[PDB]
Amino acid sequence: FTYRGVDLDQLLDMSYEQLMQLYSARQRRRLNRGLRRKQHSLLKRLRKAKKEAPPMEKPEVVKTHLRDMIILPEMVGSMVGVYNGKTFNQVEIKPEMIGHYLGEFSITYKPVKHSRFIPLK
Amino acid sequence: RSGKLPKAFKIIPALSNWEQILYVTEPEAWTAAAMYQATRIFASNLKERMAQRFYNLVLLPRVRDDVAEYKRLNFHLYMALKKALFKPGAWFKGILIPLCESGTCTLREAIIVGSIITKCSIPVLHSSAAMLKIAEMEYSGANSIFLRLLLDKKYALPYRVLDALVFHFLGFRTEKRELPVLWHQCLLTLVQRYKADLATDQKEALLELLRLQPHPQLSPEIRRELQSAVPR
Amino acid sequence: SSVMRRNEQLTLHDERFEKFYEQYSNRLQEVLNDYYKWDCESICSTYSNLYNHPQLIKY
Amino acid sequence: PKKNKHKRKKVKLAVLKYYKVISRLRRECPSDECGAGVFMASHFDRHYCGKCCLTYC
RNA sequence: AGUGGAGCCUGCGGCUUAAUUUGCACCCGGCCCGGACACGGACAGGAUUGACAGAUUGAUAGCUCUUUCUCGAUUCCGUGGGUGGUGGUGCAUGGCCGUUGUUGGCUGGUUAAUUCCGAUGAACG
Ligand SMILES: [Zn+2]
Repeated sequence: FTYRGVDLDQLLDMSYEQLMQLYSARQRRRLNRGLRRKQHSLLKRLRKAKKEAPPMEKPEVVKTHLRDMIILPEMVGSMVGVYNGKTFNQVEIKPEMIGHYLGEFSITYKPVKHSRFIPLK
Repeated sequence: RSGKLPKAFKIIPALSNWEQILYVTEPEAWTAAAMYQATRIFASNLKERMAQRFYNLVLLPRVRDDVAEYKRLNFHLYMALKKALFKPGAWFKGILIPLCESGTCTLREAIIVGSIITKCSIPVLHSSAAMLKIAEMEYSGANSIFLRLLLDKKYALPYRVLDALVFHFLGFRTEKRELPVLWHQCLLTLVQRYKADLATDQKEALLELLRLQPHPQLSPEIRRELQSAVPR
Repeated sequence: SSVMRRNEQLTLHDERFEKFYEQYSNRLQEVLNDYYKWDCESICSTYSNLYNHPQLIKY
Repeated sequence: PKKNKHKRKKVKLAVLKYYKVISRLRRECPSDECGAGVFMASHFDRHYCGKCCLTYC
């Protein structure tokens, strides 16, 4: 795997201020406006859930409503169940999921899935 | 609106200089849920006298101008005022009786806090003291609701209290003012509940009280309650 | 008070009214530190009416 | 989804745990408003005073 | 000149949907509180009030799930086809507005500025 020519290890080493130079324009604008208290809270929660995970299989489920959360490179490998309005959907955090919001991975609507008269006399 | 309250606000019961603390907190400017939580902590872990002072200073003007503005009572202030009724003596001496000698109490205020009286079983002794005190002071259109509902409490009435009540009604002997239907309702409730504790002289005294101040609708009920009463 | 009184019948209680009518820090520092398919009609289609017929007596 | 009201646990003989036979089986809170009978809740990691919110650990 | 043809957008129907509100109203989850009267139960052997900490929770919280500390009658459980009251609503009903002329009369900071905020009367028809 590589993202904009940059591998995951130095992505985790990559700083917050010039992480915006590989992200997109909406992405860069959002990171310039700064993450609020809920996003930092869920960052701490994900880091804690990754903390006491046993080192052989994936950590436990973290459930949230934060659909406007962006996937950051530190989240890669977390088990996040995001709300769609009715239920929670659990998703892997893959390395190539970096540029997309969390709310894209829990669709809030179901797809739409939708005898002639003949006279005898 | 909601959420956990800060721990710096739950220490005012343990803080001596509460007056400046509540003064710097802009006394005209809380909401109703803040009053609910504040009255909860000032009637739960607090003593009698400074809670009565809190009732005198803050709670009574708040409920008064709230019912003056919206002609009703908000949910949270109603819950706060009931949580003030959780401490009977402080709430009687800090809200009820100051509203009684306020003199400007309307029918809505009286009926709302009298319904609040009705929904809670108050102690008999201190309520009887309140009976005597509301009997001593003058009659307006608000304290009559309190008399009617507190006689509808149907407690064991002390006899000094009953002497004060009959002394008040003898005080209403020769007045020519048109008494309301609710006055006769109060008299009907008294002669319905405590007809057994009235001596014969009290019976006849209420009889000429009925004679001089009659009612085309409710006076025969008081007549038959007095005439079919079994004394002690 | 009044002038016409009980005169009879068992005064139980004594009416204590004198208290009513005549009535009218390291903790702070540490908490300061702590501060900071089927439905009901179509199902009738699967019912049969020809199995448990009683014996018919002819005339 | 109805929210049931909390019910206080009616414990049998709540008085009969702070004394022997003489002495105080539980601690006494050293504050000014609380003392001479205000016994001290001993939880498995801490102690609490139920009146003025004293906290020891 | 067009529209009706085509693409897109939008309005009524219809179809999907938890909701696709209706002639933020809608949906999915979490709080708060919800009579007295009568009768029968529990209740100082203690009714009941407040509470730290941890957790559940999308989140925290004595408003919940544990662990005992305190407050003590300030009580709380059940059944009624019995009323009902912080109810909504009409009528008679007492007070009170507006409705169908004439002549007089500076502690403070602030700005270009008698700048800004801040304290602060009379008669005649
Ligand atoms: Zn103590």
